[PDB]
Amino acid sequence: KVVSTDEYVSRTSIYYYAGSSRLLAVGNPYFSIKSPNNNKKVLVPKVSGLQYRVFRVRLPDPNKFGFPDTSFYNPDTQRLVWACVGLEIGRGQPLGVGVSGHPYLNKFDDTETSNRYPAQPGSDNRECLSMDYKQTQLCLIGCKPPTGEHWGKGVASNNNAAATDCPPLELFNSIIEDGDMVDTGFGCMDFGTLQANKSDVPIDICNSTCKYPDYLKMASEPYGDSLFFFLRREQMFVRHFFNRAGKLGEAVPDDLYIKGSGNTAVIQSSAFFPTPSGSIVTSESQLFNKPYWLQRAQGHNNGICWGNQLFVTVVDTTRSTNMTLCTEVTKEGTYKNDNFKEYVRHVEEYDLQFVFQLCKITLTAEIMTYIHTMDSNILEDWQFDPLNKYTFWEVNLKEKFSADLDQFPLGRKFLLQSGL
Amino acid sequence: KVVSTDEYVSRTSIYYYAGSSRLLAVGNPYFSIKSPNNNKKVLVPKVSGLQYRVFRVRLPDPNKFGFPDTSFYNPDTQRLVWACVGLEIGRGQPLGVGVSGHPYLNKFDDTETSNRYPAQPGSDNRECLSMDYKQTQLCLIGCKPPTGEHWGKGVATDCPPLELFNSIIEDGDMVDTGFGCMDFGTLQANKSDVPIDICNSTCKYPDYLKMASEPYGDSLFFFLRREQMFVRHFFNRAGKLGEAVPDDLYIKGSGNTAVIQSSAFFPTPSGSIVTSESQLFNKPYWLQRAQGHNNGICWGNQLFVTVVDTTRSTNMTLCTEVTKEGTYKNDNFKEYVRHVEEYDLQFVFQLCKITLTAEIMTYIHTMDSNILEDWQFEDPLNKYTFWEVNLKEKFSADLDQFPLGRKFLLQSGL
Amino acid sequence: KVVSTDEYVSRTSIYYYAGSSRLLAVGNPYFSIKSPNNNKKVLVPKVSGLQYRVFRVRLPDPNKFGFPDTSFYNPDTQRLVWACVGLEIGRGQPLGVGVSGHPYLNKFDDTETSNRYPAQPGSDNRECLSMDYKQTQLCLIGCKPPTGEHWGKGVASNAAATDCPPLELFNSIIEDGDMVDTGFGCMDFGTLQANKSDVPIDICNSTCKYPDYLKMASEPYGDSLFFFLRREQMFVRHFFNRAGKLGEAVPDDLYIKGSGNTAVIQSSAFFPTPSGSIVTSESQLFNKPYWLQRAQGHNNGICWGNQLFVTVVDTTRSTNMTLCTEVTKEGTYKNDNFKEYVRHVEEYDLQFVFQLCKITLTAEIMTYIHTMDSNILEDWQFDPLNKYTFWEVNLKEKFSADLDQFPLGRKFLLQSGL
Amino acid sequence: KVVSTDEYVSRTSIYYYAGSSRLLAVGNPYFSIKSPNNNKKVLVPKVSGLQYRVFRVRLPDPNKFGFPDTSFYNPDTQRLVWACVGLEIGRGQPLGVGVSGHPYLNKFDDTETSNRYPAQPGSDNRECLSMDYKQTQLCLIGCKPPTGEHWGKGVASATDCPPLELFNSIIEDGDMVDTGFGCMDFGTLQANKSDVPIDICNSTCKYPDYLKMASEPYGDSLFFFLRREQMFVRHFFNRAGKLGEAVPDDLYIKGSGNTAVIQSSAFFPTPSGSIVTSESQLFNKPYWLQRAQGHNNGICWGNQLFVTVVDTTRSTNMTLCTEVTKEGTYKNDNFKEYVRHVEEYDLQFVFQLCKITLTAEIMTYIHTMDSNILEDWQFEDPLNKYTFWEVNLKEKFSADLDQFPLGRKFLLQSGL
Ligand SMILES: [Mg+2]
Ligand SMILES: [Mg+2]
Ligand SMILES: [Mg+2]
Ligand SMILES: [Mg+2]
Ligand SMILES: [Mg+2]
Ligand SMILES: [Mg+2]
Ligand SMILES: [Mg+2]
Ligand SMILES: [Mg+2]
Ligand SMILES: [Mg+2]
Ligand SMILES: [Mg+2]
Ligand SMILES: [Mg+2]
Ligand SMILES: [Mg+2]
Ligand SMILES: [Mg+2]
Ligand SMILES: [Mg+2]
Ligand SMILES: [Mg+2]
Ligand SMILES: [Mg+2]
Ligand SMILES: [Mg+2]
Ligand SMILES: [Mg+2]
Ligand SMILES: [Mg+2]
Ligand SMILES: [Mg+2]
Ligand SMILES: [Mg+2]
Ligand SMILES: [Mg+2]
Ligand SMILES: [Mg+2]
Ligand SMILES: [Mg+2]
Repeated sequence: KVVSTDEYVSRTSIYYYAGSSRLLAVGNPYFSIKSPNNNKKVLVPKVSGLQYRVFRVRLPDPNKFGFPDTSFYNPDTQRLVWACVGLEIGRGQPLGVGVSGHPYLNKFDDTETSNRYPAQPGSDNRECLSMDYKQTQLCLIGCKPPTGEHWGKGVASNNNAAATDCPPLELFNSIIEDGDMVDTGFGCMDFGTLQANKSDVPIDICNSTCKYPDYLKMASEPYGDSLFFFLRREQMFVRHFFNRAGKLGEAVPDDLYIKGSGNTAVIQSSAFFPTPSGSIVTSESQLFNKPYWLQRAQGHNNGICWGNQLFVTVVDTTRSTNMTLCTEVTKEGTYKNDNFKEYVRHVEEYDLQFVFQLCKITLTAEIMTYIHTMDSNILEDWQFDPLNKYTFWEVNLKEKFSADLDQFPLGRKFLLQSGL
Repeated sequence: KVVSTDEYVSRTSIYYYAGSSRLLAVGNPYFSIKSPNNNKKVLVPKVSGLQYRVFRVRLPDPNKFGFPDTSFYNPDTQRLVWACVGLEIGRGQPLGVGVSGHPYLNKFDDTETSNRYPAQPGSDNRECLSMDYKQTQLCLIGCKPPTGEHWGKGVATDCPPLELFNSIIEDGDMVDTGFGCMDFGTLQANKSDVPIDICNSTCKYPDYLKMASEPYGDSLFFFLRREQMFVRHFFNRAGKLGEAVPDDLYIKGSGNTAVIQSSAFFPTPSGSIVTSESQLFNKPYWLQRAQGHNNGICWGNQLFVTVVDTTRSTNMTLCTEVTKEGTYKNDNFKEYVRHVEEYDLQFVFQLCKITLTAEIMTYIHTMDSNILEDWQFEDPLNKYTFWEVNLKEKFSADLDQFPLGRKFLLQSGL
Repeated sequence: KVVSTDEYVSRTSIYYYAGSSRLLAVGNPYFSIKSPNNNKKVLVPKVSGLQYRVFRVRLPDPNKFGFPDTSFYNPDTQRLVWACVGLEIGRGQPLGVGVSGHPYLNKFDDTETSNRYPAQPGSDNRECLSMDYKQTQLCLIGCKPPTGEHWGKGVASNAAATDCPPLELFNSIIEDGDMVDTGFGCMDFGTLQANKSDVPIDICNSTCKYPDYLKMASEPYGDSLFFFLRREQMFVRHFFNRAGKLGEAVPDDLYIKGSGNTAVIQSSAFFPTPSGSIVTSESQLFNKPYWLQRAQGHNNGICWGNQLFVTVVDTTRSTNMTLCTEVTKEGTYKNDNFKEYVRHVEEYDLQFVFQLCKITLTAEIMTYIHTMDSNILEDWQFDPLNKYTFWEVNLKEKFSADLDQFPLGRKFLLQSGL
Repeated sequence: KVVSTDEYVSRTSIYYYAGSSRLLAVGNPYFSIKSPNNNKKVLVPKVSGLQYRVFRVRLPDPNKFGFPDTSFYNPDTQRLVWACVGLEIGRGQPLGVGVSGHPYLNKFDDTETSNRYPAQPGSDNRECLSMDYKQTQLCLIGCKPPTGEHWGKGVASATDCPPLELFNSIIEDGDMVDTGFGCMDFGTLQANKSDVPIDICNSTCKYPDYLKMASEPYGDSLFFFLRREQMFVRHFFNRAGKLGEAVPDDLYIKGSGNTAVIQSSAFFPTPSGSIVTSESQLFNKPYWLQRAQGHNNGICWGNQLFVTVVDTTRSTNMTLCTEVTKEGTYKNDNFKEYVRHVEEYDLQFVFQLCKITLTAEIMTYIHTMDSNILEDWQFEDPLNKYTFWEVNLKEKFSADLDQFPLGRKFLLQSGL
């Protein structure tokens, strides 16, 4: 049924470079700040190293592009499309690690070395704690937005009496949007719905959904439009061991321990949870600021940018430093806490660089039938929308294409790579 | 006496792809929840990153498969069998690490830096502690279920006699965690010396030496393994010391130091860091030349894929609000723990034919009398627990339509 | 339209070696000691392993240089320029790690494991703490000084919800003595942290700069980066929070309010301390030759204006030495009888191999060079950098044609087969 | 003078496989439990991951072996000997790390961050502490038992410090490897029995004398060896007891008042071997003994072979607990705690048959090298006083190499 694009897409010797120039995002890493009463107007966006960046790269329609000489194809019988053959994800700002926390984290005891009986809980024993998250680098490239997976609240059958009030778990797929949170060491789950107390994870995810890329689904899709290519590097270890306050929903069964007495009469909560740590960041392990040459994709789509668009998805927690800002409210000769206000800001700097190869397609009755079943919108647009409900970082390159490759960094690299 | 399958199994140019699609397991990482109607029925299974996953992969009988053209062999004199030539173990979910513990762990003192005399008094000094286990990745492939080794109570100091037991590793068996491959249920009577997810369980380690040395090599067509741990903390045990330190190894104390402290030490392990670069999975294995004599031949039209992967052992915190109120109160919330595992098994099989001469029939009959009987020329494994993966209806000849199929075609130049 | 220097710069077989000999800097790692009342009289300079070292390397003008035989070009139509083809940044002193701190660091609570309610009272809870910074090695070489990036206060200008300072990304020339980022970011701490206590004293009144690699790599002519190497690393050693008012409160949808003991919310103004971790010989970028054969940009090592800029950060020798003087000698130890000092030193040895080049100044090439930099033709007869601070390295009298008499020269001859 | 065995040992195309099958040791990692009846009889042996395992592998005498066809040599002028050309040290049990300790360790103060004045020990300040030792993997192969080095007390001969002497000895099965406290006779050099954990405090820890074994003329001790050691300092303590050598006065300014009584500078660290990983394993893989660095290229003179192993990467000690009295609530006195350690080995060999023509020149050469070779050939045993793990392969030699794991690996690797 499905065939490689190499069998019906003809490559030309025409190459073009396109660069986004510097892209900047500046905001609060823990939450967005709204303007009242407009609870829907964002004054300060949420900008965090733990966010997916999903760039929707717009390319100029090659069939309406002003080429100096169009004698390389026949518009009566052929249509043009761009193919991505080179990519470099520029990253500015120094390497660094940010931290996240909760002024009311649901941590009760430290359970690593000393947690003797008896335990005297109360009604509110939450603590103001912070941590450094799991480290993640990844880059996804395709002509279709990426698919994520996360656990959310499912539906339980009301037939039989519930042996547990644990919420039912369902694995959801969804498009990863720009700004979505990556998993941080506590799983890819909807914390807003599955953690009702709002205190079991830090505030930058406690009311969010953390998504993980569904690599298995995207790799098995027939046409392979999601993953032309990808890199990923994750790492974490357990930094600390705590337990939760609150009622233990599922009691330890009686065959797993001998009951205590006296000091040990009242069993402590075995609702354990670890804190993650991403450990060290290093230049040597960087995935970015280096060229990717998309020569042969594992899927059937070998870098063909159908619809004259492209999707670059990035996670990079190796520059997650959060800057401390401090203003002086009242100037005095001696230090007073109440004379200053503390703020936290995070920034992200990208510079997307591309090398595109012009391709032509001879529209025979057989190829037209193939492309129609693959995606009818391809032929319609060639003259031979539903993604607007999602949020992407728009990168318009319609006016950025240049045939002079050697005038740009990645272009020079491609010419040396290809022998041109 | 034993010969390579290459000498009597003839290979064809017929290849088939088969995949299980997404396989999900969801449950409680520490213990199963039983039905209120029948305490022997499991309602929420025990699902842990420290379990063996033993998939029993069922293949369609090629001698009864609906091939469009059968002119490539003669059923009057030959029989067919699949050979596994490629495998990829897909693993979903993010990398991560879970923890396990015990509300009444038998830890007495911390013996790392400061543990002066006299020793604390007590009849129950257990503590509520947790830890992160030794890290293990492994994959085993064969047409016979894997054999594990573990220590149990043997046959008869009052120390229990130790016996090394071999057994089939079943789906859901626990891997060793840093405290050894032993039957903790029978060898630790107090139920408090290891966390609750293994204190009433048996931890098994693969008996690689036994499996590699078997004549026909049905157990290990191929395997990979990566273990790691270090000692995170140093504790000692409460309870009477069964074997006192001999008098020639110390000068006796006196007064405050007269009552010797327990030298029943035990460490807590740690698996350290998990990293993408160390992953054994999500990559193709090409089973070209097995070290044993069975070069990937799936006798009985079945295949066993055994996996341990603790690098995705995250345990999710879930919390329900029993009573909604404007200020926080612990009694208004219930805390739960759940763990998930996501697999996607992908295979490439090669059709093979065997000419059943008097010499080959004799050889095979001695190897496994069931083979010829099932060929027309009660299953002893049904008492064991595996995760059956039924690929009877999943075989396809269009390799290039699937990820592993495309990798195989490039690898082999086809 | 920019073209490679290979297309209009002709290479000769003339090579010269030049070395700076030993370069030493000695001072206080945390601050300069100025004259009691005089501002521009520095008694002890600030010298730290966290400083950029930016060497402005002066070369002899080849058009005025006394070659033993000048019969290799035509002054009527050609001019000469040096090309850098070999470099080794010599580093003395042992590998080591220094620490920096603040006697009044704005650390309130340790938020790693135990930080229960209620919050401690007080108007000044600052503490005397130190830390070891993010580790950085880097070397940049070009004929133009490097460009840095850092965050500073932007236009005042979005005020009803927050009074946070406006942020703007500023580009500037990195000067000798500028501070590299340390784990708290590349920002102007002097203006953006008004309490002067949120970072150690060696950066709290300074601007930390990070090289703007992206800008320097995309400049049309490529004069900034003939070649560069970089190696950064850090992890989070500790977790603290800040004292002072929280400027942007946590939205109410991210938590359930406390009560009684937990009624007054603690500060979520968290901040980590960095650690550069281990330094090792095998990770060194220095004390090894770099052969500048083919640059990534269009300037393939051409030292226009007869100068060269070598920029270095090297925190792997950041040991700060303890010095103690005895004011009064007595038979028993008394703290008041001694004075404690801290000193840091840096030892460099810059080594170069240069290749003489000639340019035939045709009408086409003259037009190209004039558009590139009009000073080139004017200086040939065919300074806006003085407002900046650099470590001046004068090699005008250091050029030698006897390459095999010097370490890097022998390495060059062996490398090229000459 | 000394020449390679390649010059006078003729190689045949006859190969044989032999394996020990599973070898198991089970015991107490800290001490043996002696005769519950009488006499030096061990009921529970000392079995530790920090012990040397020295296997004395006995081969069948090829000059008396039942070869199906003996026309390949002439016993009137030739004798046969085995040469080792392949080995694999099988290791069972999971990777892991054990700990060792002392209920009365001579640790006084923690000297890492806070150790203020004044500080004087009482009469008994010992503590119940444990630690994880330096990590060591090593394997040595030869036809002669390995030589170890260790420090002991020298001759009696401004200080009362015991004289030190470097001793050489044969490493015996069960000997302790160095653990991070050095290769010394702790039994004689630490008279208080509390300065190191109980599993070495009355033992001698030996280190292989690589330099002595590599320089021996004939090279019988080390056909081949691998080693991997590692440790860091986990904690810093000092000792109680009188400091034998006071710090000289020129190295400090005296204290006064509460600092007038100087604290002991008898420091000592605790080691840690750090992480164990599969990727660092030396075992469970074949060694092809193709070209030895010494002159003996794998010739098993006397029809025996010595395989020495240290492997602390499976040093897990198992906890066992018996219930003396069953009750509905937990009580410490109702249970007894035990510690057990196990070791699992599977030694696999490929041997190549060799013949030696006994010319006048070779007989003289072999007689000077070792006269017993010719005597046993007919052309007591001083090693019986030592303790080795005996591995009898006399009945285990097989010519069907492809029926066994290492045989198949050897055939595939050699192109046979
Ligand atoms: Mg296109
Ligand atoms: Mg959801
Ligand atoms: Mg939500
Ligand atoms: Mg599992
Ligand atoms: Mg993955
Ligand atoms: Mg107890
Ligand atoms: Mg058992
Ligand atoms: Mg066994
Ligand atoms: Mg064997
Ligand atoms: Mg078989
Ligand atoms: Mg991994
Ligand atoms: Mg996970
Ligand atoms: Mg897992
Ligand atoms: Mg040096
Ligand atoms: Mg406090
Ligand atoms: Mg910029
Ligand atoms: Mg270094
Ligand atoms: Mg050098
Ligand atoms: Mg330095
Ligand atoms: Mg003095
Ligand atoms: Mg070695
Ligand atoms: Mg091994
Ligand atoms: Mg092996
Ligand atoms: Mg061991």
